[PDB]
Amino acid sequence: EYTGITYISGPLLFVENAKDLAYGAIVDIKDGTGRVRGGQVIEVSEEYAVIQVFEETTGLDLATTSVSLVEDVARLGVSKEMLGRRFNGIGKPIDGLPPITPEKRLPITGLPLNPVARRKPEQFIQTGISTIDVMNTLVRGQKLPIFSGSGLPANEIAAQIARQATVRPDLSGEGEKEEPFAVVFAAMGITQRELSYFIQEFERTGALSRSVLFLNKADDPTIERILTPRMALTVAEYLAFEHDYHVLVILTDMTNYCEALREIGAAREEIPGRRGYPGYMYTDLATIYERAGVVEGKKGSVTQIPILSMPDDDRTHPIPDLTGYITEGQIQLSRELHRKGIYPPIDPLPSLSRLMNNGVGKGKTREDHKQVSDQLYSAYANGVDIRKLVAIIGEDALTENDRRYLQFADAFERFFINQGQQNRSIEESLQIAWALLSMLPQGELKRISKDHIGKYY
Amino acid sequence: EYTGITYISGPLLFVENAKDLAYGAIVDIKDGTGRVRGGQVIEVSEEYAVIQVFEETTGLDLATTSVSLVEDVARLGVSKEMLGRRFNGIGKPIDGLPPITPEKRLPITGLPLNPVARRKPEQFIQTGISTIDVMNTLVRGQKLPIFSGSGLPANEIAAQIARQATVRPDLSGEGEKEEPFAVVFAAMGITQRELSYFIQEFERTGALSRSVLFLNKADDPTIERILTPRMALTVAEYLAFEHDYHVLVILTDMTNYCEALREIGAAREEIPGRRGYPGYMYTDLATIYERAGVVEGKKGSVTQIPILSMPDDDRTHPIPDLTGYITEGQIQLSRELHRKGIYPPIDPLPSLSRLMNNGVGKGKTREDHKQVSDQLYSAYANGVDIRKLVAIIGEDALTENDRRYLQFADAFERFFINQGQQNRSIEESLQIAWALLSMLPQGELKRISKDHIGKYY
Amino acid sequence: MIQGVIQKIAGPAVIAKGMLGARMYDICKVGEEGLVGEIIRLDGDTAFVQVYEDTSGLKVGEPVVSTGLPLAVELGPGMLNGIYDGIQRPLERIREKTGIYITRGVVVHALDREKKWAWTPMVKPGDEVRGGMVLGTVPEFGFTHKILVPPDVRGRVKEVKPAGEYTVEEPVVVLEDGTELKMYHTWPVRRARPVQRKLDPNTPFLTGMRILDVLFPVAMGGTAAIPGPFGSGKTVTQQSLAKWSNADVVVYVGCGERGNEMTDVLVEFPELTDPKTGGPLMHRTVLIANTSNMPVAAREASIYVGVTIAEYFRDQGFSVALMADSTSRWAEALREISSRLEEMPAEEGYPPYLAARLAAFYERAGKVITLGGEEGAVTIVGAVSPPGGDMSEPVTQSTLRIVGAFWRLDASLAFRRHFPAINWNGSYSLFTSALDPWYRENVAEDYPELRDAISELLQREAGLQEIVQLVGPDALQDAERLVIEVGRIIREDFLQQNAYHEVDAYCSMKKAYGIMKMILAFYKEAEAAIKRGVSIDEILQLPVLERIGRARYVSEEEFPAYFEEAMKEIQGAFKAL
Repeated sequence: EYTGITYISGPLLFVENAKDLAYGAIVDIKDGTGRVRGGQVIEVSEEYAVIQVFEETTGLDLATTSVSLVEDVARLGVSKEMLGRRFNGIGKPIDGLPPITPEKRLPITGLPLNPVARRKPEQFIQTGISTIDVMNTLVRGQKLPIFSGSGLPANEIAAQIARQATVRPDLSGEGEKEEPFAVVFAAMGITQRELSYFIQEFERTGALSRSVLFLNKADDPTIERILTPRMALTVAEYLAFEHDYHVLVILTDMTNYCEALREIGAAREEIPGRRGYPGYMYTDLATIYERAGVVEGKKGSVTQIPILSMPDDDRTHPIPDLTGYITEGQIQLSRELHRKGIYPPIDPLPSLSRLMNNGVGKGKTREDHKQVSDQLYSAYANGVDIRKLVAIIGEDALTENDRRYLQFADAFERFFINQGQQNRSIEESLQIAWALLSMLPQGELKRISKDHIGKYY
Repeated sequence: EYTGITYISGPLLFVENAKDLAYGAIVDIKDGTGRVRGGQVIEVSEEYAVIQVFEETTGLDLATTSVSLVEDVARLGVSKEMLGRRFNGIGKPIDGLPPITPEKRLPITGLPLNPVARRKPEQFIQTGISTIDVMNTLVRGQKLPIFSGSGLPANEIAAQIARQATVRPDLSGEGEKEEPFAVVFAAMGITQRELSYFIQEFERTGALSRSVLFLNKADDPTIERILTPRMALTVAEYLAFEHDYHVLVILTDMTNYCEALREIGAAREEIPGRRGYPGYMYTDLATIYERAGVVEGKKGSVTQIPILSMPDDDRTHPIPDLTGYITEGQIQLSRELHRKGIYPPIDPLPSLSRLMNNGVGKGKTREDHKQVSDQLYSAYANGVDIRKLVAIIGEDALTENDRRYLQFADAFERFFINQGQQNRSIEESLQIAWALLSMLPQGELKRISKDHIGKYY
Repeated sequence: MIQGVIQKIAGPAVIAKGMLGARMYDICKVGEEGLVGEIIRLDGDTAFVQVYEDTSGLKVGEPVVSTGLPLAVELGPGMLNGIYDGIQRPLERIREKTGIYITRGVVVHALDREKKWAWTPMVKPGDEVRGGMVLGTVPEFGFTHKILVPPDVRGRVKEVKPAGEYTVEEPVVVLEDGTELKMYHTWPVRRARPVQRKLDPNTPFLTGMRILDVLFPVAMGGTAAIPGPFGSGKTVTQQSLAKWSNADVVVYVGCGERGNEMTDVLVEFPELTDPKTGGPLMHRTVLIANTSNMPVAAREASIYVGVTIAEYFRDQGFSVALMADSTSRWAEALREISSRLEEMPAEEGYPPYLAARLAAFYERAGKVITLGGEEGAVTIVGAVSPPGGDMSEPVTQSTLRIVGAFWRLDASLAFRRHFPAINWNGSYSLFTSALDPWYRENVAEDYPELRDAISELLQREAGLQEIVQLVGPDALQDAERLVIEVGRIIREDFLQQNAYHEVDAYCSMKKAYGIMKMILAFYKEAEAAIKRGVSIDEILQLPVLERIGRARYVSEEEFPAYFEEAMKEIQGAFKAL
């Protein structure tokens, strides 16, 4: 215990000596204005240990202060009735109804994952927005960032896929007792618009019977934004591996993560500027995207599905750049088709799907799933390509081996990309994909050969 | 004494026993050279202070460190005999009249204009020019910056308009006895030629027995740079509000003002700003400009015209940004124009004055003025589109309308924009506009009504 | 309570010891001059003090008398129709004690306490109060204002005066259980009143400008922005907004505003006329605006003030209409203060704590249901005023996601005298999605159906004008003509308006709704005209077009009868040909 303080400050402050303060310990501080705070004890000194201030500088005095150790490190309960319930907020969750009993109290720091305790994917996620899960092949063995960008909404898209993920015994690879209707959402910081949007979405999706959504509530202090990710996570790591279930962490915008994070880096005098946003970013993120693999010797996983927007419709900013590097490849949506009406607009022109033939096969999804993967990609690609070089030399440059690739981009357009919010099975997608692969002469195709031609028309 | 001398590197000084000293003070320093020097006392403490010597730093010794207290309070005369003198710098004998006349020992900053004691523009001034008084009315207490370039002489195009400017509120029903022509000028960091070329204009024809100069040479210390304005600032208050006179403050070269400032702040522990120029600029720059705007019941008020330099009028450093929030409008300079010797060079669409019809009305600057002012904007701007294109559109397509719009331009820059150093009034500067438009048909006149045409053509 | 002595004077910031066991935020008298200051972050037995005003001859070691109690915002009668500043002091009592130009060491109160304000009670002796709903009201001539006692202040009330005019300082009530109050109540500056549920806007948007609210609904409790520099045609929106718009109260606020342009507004403020109040707008308008002819820390203190006071009104079931002008410029101050500290700029030339207080500003403002169960709305219009229009400045690329709507006006669109001048390809409102339920529910059934549909006009007209109808529309297809035939009605009816004529600028749901409606029913008949080969000479000369035009020159009175005749006229003028 330590009475007296010698620095009143907003992000970090002086606590004389130390002899039992752990790293990342929970302390309780009565401010003497009748208020109480906590924090982590990250950095411990026999000179001045500095403690994580959990709220603004106002409402502090030296008339009455005490620092008192509550626990060694951070810890919190994980109920087995956590699934099928929304637990908004953190510490004491205010989801506006009573909190669920902390049945197993374990650490919420993170539990690491051995790199030799991993195994190659074998699960597919059948989600109702065809276009992605066909070409990009949404599997749990990839963690591709979905980039919304400016004037493209991050919410609508995330909102969509919520109820629209479904489970089959073997059109999804694994079983439907190996995949529940449960999912987990972890906020990297929600904002005004982001919250005022998901209000209606809870009562419609079923955040009382199939979804867990930890939030920051958009109005809790900054340091909360570096707490909820990894807290949200660890919870799910338990019921996933040890209890056996597949859950997907559907993240939200990492912009507000940087936001909060940065203020610590200029009040400790670290490297908080890589190109205007932290140079220390990735170090803390090691843990988030470490469990986003596939376990070996247990069944069920955890996969981070980053969903993050960009401060500009150019990537000169560290926001999407440092994320690219960290993680693997990209999936995007852009605004090419959004200006015209298409919804959901999906442009995977500069995309990279790392895996697309692993975690699916033939008979794990469908036969022609493995073949029609790369096909659509370059068929469509070379559609948009024409419209480039026509206009360069007068207003035409097209051939008869162009008129077919041309219309393969119309055929892919409003027929396939546009769909409303209407659930589509992997069957309904690939089946009819082959009648749109009847706009170019079949038999000898770029990636397909005669082995699915005469079977799927 | 006043010893405790540490870091005397360049015109810095620390001294202990600054418990007798104040912020905002100025003191005599003694030494054995026989030089008696000032310099303001900043960043003070019971021990260490920061003094920045009036002239150089060569003479400071360890023997004599004593300080004869001049005055902790800031002393500044309010003058009333300064309405027809000449001074360079702080206030030194050029014409052999004494620096200032005491009434009070008012501080340098007493704090700017109270906003509820400020009224709307309702009068105008006339600077003897056409385009910047017809097309864009320079009103009452207007703050209008003149963004000039580099490699161009700012200074000459300034004082050029000195003698031309004699006000004309004739048309409203007020004299130039209730609107006197008072030029109060404060530059800094001006060249040896230019500093003599200024006084030349004045002494030419009678206008130096109704105006005061102040102009701190580029060889007068960077400490004196700053205070130069503040002096005549505080005197000015007492000129135009309390004598009912009307002053026109014309500053020149802001780059020097801002360079010198930086050195001062960098020792008070204030970090410099974007593209090295200080960020504590804002406050200090405000205080000079905000003694502009009319005042309730007091007819006389100061009109502000600051002039500053930029490499090509680019907005990629603080000097324009800052300025451009408190001040209204911008009036940039054209390379084409100044080459051809069309003075003053004012651009087409790039130039605009934010207020131009709320200080003038109909019959106060003439009634037809209203729609004439928005003719010559759209009418000039059209010739600038073929002021070089007459052989880039070949002789294989050439039309009557646009051809006539080349001839419009040549006569518009010759006669309208430039008018030599010959004086003009509202009524003579209006004549020019009509005459030139007379070549043009009624069908190319569209921004002026038939009513106004039925007055003058 | 406390007394200290100055240690350092680093420009406008001060460092002073002798202040230990202090309470954060104080009225504070720096020296004997009496420069207004605030005790902030202490360290050891000394502290950092941010002193709003300048110095000019303050000695080191002088006496510093300070309150030793937290400064809170004071709220009571005289808030409505009183001139104030962002420091929570009345601007008029300053003018009266400083004359033409501000003087140092002049401090004033925090409320209009020298005036004897009307009173009538709403509680009676020996009854308990409920916080966050009522206490008793002030009937002000200008606008009604319910002075209520904040939440969690329970316990019996004793001696409640009846009707009469009573000064702020004099009691009109007292509490039986102690902690007797007068008419002035104190709330901590950055503490926000808690809520019973989050809510979502569903109150229809009308600002008195066609395209402005009818295409882009953002509703009450939305958060907007108007980019580019303020002035040069942008003033149109700001002024007209509070005149027409459905809000009960208006709050105006500056933080680095212009010179002459910041005064044109104040002076023309009472001559702007509200129809509910039927005279002076200034009656239901609260002023707390700050310009750079006010102290250093003026602009840095600005936000929180205004934010709080808005929540007061919210609580009484009154919608407020806040205008957080010059957001960009707010930070000027913050930066200056933070230089002199360890909290140095580290982002992109501005604080990284910029990010926190910009965000939070919007997260405290919306439609919600307070603890007393009354609902208000705390709509913000975001004049940012960046120097280029750039996104690589902090202020913009942060707001951009946080606040979901951007309302760009173009200079060209403005200059022809057809208002609003809103450039559509450069405006957006991500709000519209979630409001489409609540729009059709309360307003009109086919209301959404009109907006989304009709917008296609501008889209096929934008790329049509360019250089494709260079050769006249008569040398183009009859399907590409059709676009300018409808084009007339959209540009002379549904986008033309005057801020000079008050019989057309007063608009509401029912008027705007029929206008957009007719242009659907005229496209349905235009396109049936070209399918029958009806000439484009006689359709452009129909009485039908004129019948729209006369119904934008009446506010909403003659509108119902003109819709009876006008609708059916379309019907029998394509059937008369």
